[PDB]
Amino acid sequence: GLNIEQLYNLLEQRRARERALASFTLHGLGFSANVRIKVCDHDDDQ
Amino acid sequence: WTIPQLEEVLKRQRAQDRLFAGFLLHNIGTSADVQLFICVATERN
Repeated sequence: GLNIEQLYNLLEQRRARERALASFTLHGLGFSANVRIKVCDHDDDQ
Repeated sequence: WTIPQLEEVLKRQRAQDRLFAGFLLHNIGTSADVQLFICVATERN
């Protein structure tokens, strides 16, 4: 239900949002596969 | 503590229940310590 102007306004309002991204550098291993990713607290040290 | 007054103490020690951990060990080449840790549920650390 969104026209050109509608998706336009959506894109400008979306450009201002602040996001957390995962950057991926993948290549393929000769077979289709999936990766599940999880976040955890910054505890690098019961 | 000389001989005749510690057997009752040993009996008292054995009377109360205790916990334990068992080990089977052999020669590893160099004398070294062993460190044990006790993980508990909550993830797990």
